[PDB]
Amino acid sequence: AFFAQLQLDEETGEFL
Amino acid sequence: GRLIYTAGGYFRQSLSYLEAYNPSDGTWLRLADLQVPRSGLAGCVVGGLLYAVGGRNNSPDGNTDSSALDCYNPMTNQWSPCAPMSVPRNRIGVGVIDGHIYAVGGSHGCIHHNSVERYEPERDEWHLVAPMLTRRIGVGVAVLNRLLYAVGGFDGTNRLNSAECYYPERNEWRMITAMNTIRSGAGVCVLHNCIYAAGGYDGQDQLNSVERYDVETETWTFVAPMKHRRSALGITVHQGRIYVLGGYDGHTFLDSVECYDPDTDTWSEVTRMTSGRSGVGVAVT
Repeated sequence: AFFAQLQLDEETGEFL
Repeated sequence: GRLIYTAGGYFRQSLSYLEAYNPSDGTWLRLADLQVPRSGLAGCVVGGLLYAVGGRNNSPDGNTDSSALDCYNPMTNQWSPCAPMSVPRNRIGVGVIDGHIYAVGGSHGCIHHNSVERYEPERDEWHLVAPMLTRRIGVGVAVLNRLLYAVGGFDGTNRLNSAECYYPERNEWRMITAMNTIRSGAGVCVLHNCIYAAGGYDGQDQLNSVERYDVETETWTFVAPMKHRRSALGITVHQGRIYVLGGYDGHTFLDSVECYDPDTDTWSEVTRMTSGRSGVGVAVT
């Protein structure tokens, strides 16, 4: 609900 | 000859690529796109057909975890939708026994699954089976002597060195000897009756080490390490050699394909994918 910044998955490199 | 098929993966978003590598001539061929982009999927082959199972579509429009199962016929270059799994499974592991596909573990949102289900292609139906002893995403799966193995992964809190084995006619899981190395997101395959676990992530670094399990000695032994440490790699076996494709190493997405020759215990880099990517599904037919 806050349009939070994406976080890095240290294992796969994806940003979620 | 048989080809190595790589389907989906991630690089700035989940991808739709399907490409086939011919190890006898080094060529890559681009084939029909996945109907929906996906990363964190798995591939397997039953009766000469390629299946893409699970994963997620993580795009700039937002993320949807996939319960999908899709079938590619290499003779026709056509994808056909099949019956979906009971639940989405991102970072799934699959294995095939008696022409049936087992879907193991994976995540849906924050849920790290212990559950397991079995697809019968002739009926187009999925059935749930007993769940694992441990929730495992980024789980490596392989089949040896008609027993299914769930190796390493991430339970929601810890990265795991543990492994467990499923006995279909008992519909029962048991723990086996744990790996030497904690590995989440390794590539796991069977080669010459031994389960190999290559790479992964231990909660701090990506790994280039590789160890193999022998049912006869109940022991995990190290073999030559890969040249490039990697996790979320695809892994497959083509004419008695292991190939690992892509992955992520904390700094980059790998396009590196490394090949393991068990007769010489050595790795070489035999090709590169047409772009670096992690979380592919790969199978050989």
